Amino acid sequence: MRHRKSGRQLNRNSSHRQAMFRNMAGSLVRHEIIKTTLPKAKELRRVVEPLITLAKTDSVANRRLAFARTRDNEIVAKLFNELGPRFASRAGGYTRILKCGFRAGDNAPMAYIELVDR
Amino acid sequence: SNIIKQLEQEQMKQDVPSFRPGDTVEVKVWVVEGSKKRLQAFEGVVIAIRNRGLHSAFTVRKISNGEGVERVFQTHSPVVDSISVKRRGAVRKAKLYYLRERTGKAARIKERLN
Amino acid sequence: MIQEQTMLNVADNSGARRVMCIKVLGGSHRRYAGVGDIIKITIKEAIPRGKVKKGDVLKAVVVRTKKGVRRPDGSVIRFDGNACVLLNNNSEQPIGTRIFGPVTRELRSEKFMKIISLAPEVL
Amino acid sequence: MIGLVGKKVGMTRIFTEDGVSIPVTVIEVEANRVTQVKDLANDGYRAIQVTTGAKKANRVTKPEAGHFAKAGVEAGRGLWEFRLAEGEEFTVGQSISVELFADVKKVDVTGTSKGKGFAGTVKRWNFRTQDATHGNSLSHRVPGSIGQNQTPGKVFKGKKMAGQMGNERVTVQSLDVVRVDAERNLLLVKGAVPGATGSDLIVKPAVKA
Amino acid sequence: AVQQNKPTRSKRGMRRSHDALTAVTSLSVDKTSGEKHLRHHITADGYYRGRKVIAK
Amino acid sequence: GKPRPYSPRPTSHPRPIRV
RNA sequence: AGGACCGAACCGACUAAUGUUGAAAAAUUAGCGGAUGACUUGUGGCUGGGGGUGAAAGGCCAAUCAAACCGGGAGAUAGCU
RNA sequence: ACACAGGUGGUCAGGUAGAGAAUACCAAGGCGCUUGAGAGAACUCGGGUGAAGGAACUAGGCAAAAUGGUGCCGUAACUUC
RNA sequence: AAUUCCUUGUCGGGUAAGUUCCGACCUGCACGAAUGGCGUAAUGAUGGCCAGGCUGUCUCCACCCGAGACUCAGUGAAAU
RNA sequence: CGAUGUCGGCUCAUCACAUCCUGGGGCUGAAGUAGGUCCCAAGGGUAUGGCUGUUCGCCAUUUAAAGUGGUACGCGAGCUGGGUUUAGAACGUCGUGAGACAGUUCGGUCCCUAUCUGCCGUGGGCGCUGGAGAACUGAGGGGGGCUGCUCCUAGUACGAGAGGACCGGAGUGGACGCAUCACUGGUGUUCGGGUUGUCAUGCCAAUGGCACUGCCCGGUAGCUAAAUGCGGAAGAGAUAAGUGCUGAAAGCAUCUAAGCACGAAACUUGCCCCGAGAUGAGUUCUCCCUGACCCUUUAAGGGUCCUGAAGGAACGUUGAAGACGACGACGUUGAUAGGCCGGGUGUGUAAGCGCAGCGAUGCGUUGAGCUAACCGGUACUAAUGAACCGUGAGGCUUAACCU
Ligand SMILES: *[C@H]1O[C@H](CO)[C@H](O)[C@H](O)[C@H]1NC(C)=O
Ligand SMILES: [Mg+2]
Ligand SMILES: [Mg+2]
Ligand SMILES: [Mg+2]
Ligand SMILES: [Mg+2]
Ligand SMILES: [Mg+2]
Ligand SMILES: [Mg+2]
Ligand SMILES: [Mg+2]
Ligand SMILES: [Mg+2]
Ligand SMILES: [Mg+2]
Ligand SMILES: [Mg+2]
Ligand SMILES: [Mg+2]
Ligand SMILES: [Mg+2]
Ligand SMILES: [Mg+2]
Ligand SMILES: [Mg+2]
Ligand SMILES: [Mg+2]
Ligand SMILES: [Mg+2]
Ligand SMILES: [Mg+2]
Ligand SMILES: [Mg+2]
Ligand SMILES: [Mg+2]
Ligand SMILES: [Mg+2]
Ligand SMILES: [Mg+2]
Ligand SMILES: [Mg+2]
Ligand SMILES: [Mg+2]
Ligand SMILES: [Mg+2]
Ligand SMILES: [Mg+2]
Ligand SMILES: [Mg+2]
Ligand SMILES: [Mg+2]
Ligand SMILES: [Mg+2]
Ligand SMILES: [Mg+2]
Ligand SMILES: [Mg+2]
Ligand SMILES: [Mg+2]
Ligand SMILES: [Mg+2]
Ligand SMILES: [Mg+2]
Ligand SMILES: [Mg+2]
Ligand SMILES: [Mg+2]
Ligand SMILES: [Mg+2]
Ligand SMILES: [Mg+2]
Ligand SMILES: [Mg+2]
Ligand SMILES: [Mg+2]
Ligand SMILES: [Mg+2]
Ligand SMILES: [Mg+2]
Ligand SMILES: [Mg+2]
Ligand SMILES: [Mg+2]
Ligand SMILES: [Mg+2]
Ligand SMILES: [Mg+2]
Ligand SMILES: [Mg+2]
Ligand SMILES: [Mg+2]
Ligand SMILES: [Mg+2]
Ligand SMILES: [Mg+2]
Ligand SMILES: [Mg+2]
Ligand SMILES: [Mg+2]
Ligand SMILES: [Mg+2]
Ligand SMILES: [Mg+2]
Ligand SMILES: [Mg+2]
Ligand SMILES: [Mg+2]
Ligand SMILES: [Mg+2]
Ligand SMILES: [Mg+2]
Ligand SMILES: [Mg+2]
Ligand SMILES: [Mg+2]
Ligand SMILES: [Mg+2]
Ligand SMILES: [Mg+2]
Ligand SMILES: [Mg+2]
Ligand SMILES: [Mg+2]
Ligand SMILES: [Mg+2]
Ligand SMILES: [Mg+2]
Ligand SMILES: [Mg+2]
Ligand SMILES: [Mg+2]
Repeated sequence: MRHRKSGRQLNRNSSHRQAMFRNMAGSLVRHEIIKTTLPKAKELRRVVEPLITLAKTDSVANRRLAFARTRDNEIVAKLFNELGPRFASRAGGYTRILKCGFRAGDNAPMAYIELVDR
Repeated sequence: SNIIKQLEQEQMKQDVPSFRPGDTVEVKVWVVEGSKKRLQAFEGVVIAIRNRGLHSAFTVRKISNGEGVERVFQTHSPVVDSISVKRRGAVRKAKLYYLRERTGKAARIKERLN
Repeated sequence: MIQEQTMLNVADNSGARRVMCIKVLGGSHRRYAGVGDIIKITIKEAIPRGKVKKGDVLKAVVVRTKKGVRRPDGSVIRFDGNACVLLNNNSEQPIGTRIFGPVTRELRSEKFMKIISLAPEVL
Repeated sequence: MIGLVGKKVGMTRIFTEDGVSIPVTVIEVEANRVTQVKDLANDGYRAIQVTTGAKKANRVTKPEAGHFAKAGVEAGRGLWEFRLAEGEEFTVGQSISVELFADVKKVDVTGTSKGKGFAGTVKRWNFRTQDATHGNSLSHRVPGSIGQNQTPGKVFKGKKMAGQMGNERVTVQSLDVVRVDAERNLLLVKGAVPGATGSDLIVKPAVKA
Repeated sequence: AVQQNKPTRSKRGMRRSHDALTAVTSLSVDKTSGEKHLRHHITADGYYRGRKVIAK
Repeated sequence: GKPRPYSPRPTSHPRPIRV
């Protein structure tokens, strides 16, 4: 049973998941569109959007929080310089998921996850 | 939700004083022997507080005649007549369960000054 | 919440210091004894000159438990160590003349009125 | 007599003046509209069909709409039936309210129990686990023996085994009615009733009382 | 545990009576490009609901 | 046809002894 | 000083679980014993089948041991299936 | 027999902590172990935590839990001292 | 008694309760002096028994984290 | 004998009744209480420990009771491996000896991925006669059925006293079952914090990685028991043993032959769940389709054009639903999920800056900062216009009504 539980396990341990979503969050912020598995894209929405939300208010504290997460000053800077003002008047929903068929190697359902004003 | 909130807001005391974990409170509870209804005082250290609206609770620990005694009071219960902070304690934890494994000078808290 | 093999302290001046529950009385397959419930005990530790000897088999009423007692409003009363009062095999009346530590409002029967009167505090 | 269809809002407590905490299930019993009356001549038994709540017009199928339309009542989230006693009598459209339980002391609450999915014999049938240690090979929570030898050379029907547990109709009988609030359309019954929060409950007067 | 008797080609067939694949009910046709695509998926050239979302 | 049989290999369980 | 003590490498193999159409024809994992000695290990040498070698278990002598393996007597013989 | 969790002698020996070639984290250097993707049932495996009780388990405390360092103090019967 | 059949011998100790254990007794079925007798400090992955501590061993299981199991794609066995 | 695994335990049972308890009776050397014995009764219930491999037995302490048997002395393709039952070793004993003993002693291995039957669950197909959405009836099946103690009746009946009821009523437990999470708690590697070693982010400060979640302390939702609600029934029908009424055969007598009455946890109901594949495929309510034409082996025939309804499926967002199917919710005329906003909850006073201190650190800003699965909101994101399946008034016979 998993009644009312959130967060996909993704056949990983907690440390791996956290590391993978830290990398994939950086990748999305860096490239503004990425191709990953549909379930990873749906989970990614719960890691990147709070970082964008956090990056609406530019303080030292919030930059250190957004560094604590991500751990990349090429991602932090872009969150607080480019994306922060961009989605300033947008109340959530910074990311769009577009289903794009099935991966050749393992028939994994794939999706593009892009920032909305790309 | 709003229905349960509208049921859990009308049974709620409006005169529950501010007390923190580590404080020494005196809880006066009603004791019923058939006809007679008197107030029994239970005084000790607040070791846990459950903030959950009408379901709010707090755990008071005292050393009563050698044997340690912990009473978990239901904050909004009509059996709890009066709560009164006798001493304000300076701790850094929400839950003082560690006080269970201490006796004497070791089981003392520093009095919080403003 | 006492069962067979549970070691209880003594809340009286009978001379017994440590007793072990060897049965929960009053039902087939009865698991646990709470405050008020009568248990069968063997005396594991006792003072040299007392009213009872080590290895004596007799009854006891459980008056404090760690698991504690719940009151009608949801409140619970938990103690630090399980303690009982020694009773006779035949009469089920206390051996001792002084009860030590507090007791609860569950002993307010016609059976344990001596264990209420001699109690300093009744929680 | 007849019952009402309600919704499990959740569980609360009622503190009484005499310092007792009554655990209560809050049942939202809004107007039950009678959508059909069964008689002895036509249908072949005495009963009313009740609807309650509201539903999306686009979700209401044309064979459901017409049924409500004949009754002259707004569509509800479903239809339930209640058998009648010899003395009882209701009409089409007649909105029945929770005031029906005004003098009723105990009720039976029937609901759809929470779904535990595929449950082992330990959880489902309270089977005892075998030794965790003392040499136990891969047989800690397994059922053990499921029969006898060549006689009878089969497993008996009704053998307690692993399978679907919960998500079935359950009736809890003889629950005290603590409060009946007709203004807020609330029924407060003492104790727990079957189902998740927001689940449909059928509430009837005590059959044992 | 293992079979005492060789199961028949008949029994084999009967077990495989549920193995048949289900063909996609129908393909959606984009409003702009005109390409057939899986419903709720982007087209092969990169259109979704008449919008050019990804370049090639 | 049939392949040449294997020499003895480790056995998981002792044959039950009936006596 | 020590067939001394604790403990890695190294040598071993007491317990348990796993594995048992194995990852493995003897292992893995967690613990375990010895660890300057009657120690351990590389290279090469010697001992041959009623023979070897054996701090002795009928142990070991190429995944084989109350008489190795290979070829031969040989299509032994089989009142048995 | 395998691109097999096994076996295989010698040499080299960085940093921080450490008694250490133990151990943890790193350097140089080398790798992610040649099916993946989901899901988050029973049950199995390998782990973590647990109210009250504490060997009542069981053939047996099997397994687990526990103890664990350094300095000072202190240390029984018995003894071949 | 690593030996005792009768036998759970008998009595005592330990336990609420002890076919095991320990100590006596002697009635040694069927000990006994280098196929050594009786002791014995130290030593033991040795056998038996009792404590303290400790605990999911158990009362009686609950939840959680991972690897399988389940579903999809690829490859593709076996005993019988 | 080209193998049917053997004791005991564990797990899970199922039947019999020669009944251990509870229920109903007759007789009693049955005053009462409590027994004895026989009859009826199988609904439910029917100890934990010490010792031993034990079954058993003895013992301790419970219980209303700790029933007796069958089921390959039920159950090792379910577990165990203590006993027994290989190879090692020793003692007593026998034997010159190899060895041996249903004498003892220490050590000594338990495979199988389930095809079929069966069983527990869960789908797909077709059927049920035009198609479809609901609500049902209930043939039939299953579950459940235990009982203590106290008080009142009553210190009454009964008895010389001692003692001490029936019947009836009330309360409160044990065990077992179902549900639930409001409370009390457990868990809570997705929340917050403390802290050891080390590495990194240039360094300080601040953070992150790794060390079992590094070690810990707390803890949200969910799940959950030790938590707290509820259950066993009453009543009815027909009875068992048994008790009778009236009543002859048989002028009497006689419960029986005719006729009539009472009588138990057994039986049939009553309570709960499944249930029309109940092919004997039932009922009720509602909804939908009211085109043309051609050939022929003129049939419940085939085919073309037009048409494509109700409803469904599919796809998508999903769910206290779930292995997968299934089931429920929602798809812009939209709160289905995520985000977002507000709140709550948890943790416990962030960072930065200032101040005090030589410094560790303390204090202020500040109950601060952060805060999962929660509550209330909110179309910001994703749930798309379509397409797809399903048709076009539904056979014959005979009745009764209608024209
Ligand atoms: C397997 O069987 C052989 C005889 O063929 C031996 O008895 C061996 O000891 C067995 N092994 C196990 C583990 O039982
Ligand atoms: Mg959710
Ligand atoms: Mg996987
Ligand atoms: Mg880690
Ligand atoms: Mg569920
Ligand atoms: Mg058990
Ligand atoms: Mg095994
Ligand atoms: Mg296991
Ligand atoms: Mg048969
Ligand atoms: Mg055969
Ligand atoms: Mg198939
Ligand atoms: Mg051939
Ligand atoms: Mg040495
Ligand atoms: Mg060796
Ligand atoms: Mg090892
Ligand atoms: Mg040594
Ligand atoms: Mg050593
Ligand atoms: Mg030999
Ligand atoms: Mg060899
Ligand atoms: Mg020979
Ligand atoms: Mg010849
Ligand atoms: Mg020949
Ligand atoms: Mg490889
Ligand atoms: Mg080596
Ligand atoms: Mg190392
Ligand atoms: Mg899992
Ligand atoms: Mg596990
Ligand atoms: Mg642990
Ligand atoms: Mg515990
Ligand atoms: Mg504890
Ligand atoms: Mg203890
Ligand atoms: Mg024992
Ligand atoms: Mg036992
Ligand atoms: Mg051990
Ligand atoms: Mg350990
Ligand atoms: Mg003997
Ligand atoms: Mg013992
Ligand atoms: Mg004795
Ligand atoms: Mg002796
Ligand atoms: Mg001798
Ligand atoms: Mg001599
Ligand atoms: Mg000798
Ligand atoms: Mg496959
Ligand atoms: Mg055969
Ligand atoms: Mg009989
Ligand atoms: Mg029967
Ligand atoms: Mg019955
Ligand atoms: Mg016994
Ligand atoms: Mg038997
Ligand atoms: Mg048998
Ligand atoms: Mg067996
Ligand atoms: Mg079998
Ligand atoms: Mg054995
Ligand atoms: Mg031998
Ligand atoms: Mg087996
Ligand atoms: Mg039944
Ligand atoms: Mg809650
Ligand atoms: Mg808690
Ligand atoms: Mg925790
Ligand atoms: Mg943390
Ligand atoms: Mg620093
Ligand atoms: Mg690193
Ligand atoms: Mg590393
Ligand atoms: Mg009746
Ligand atoms: Mg007559
Ligand atoms: Mg939303
Ligand atoms: Mg707070
Ligand atoms: Mg911090």
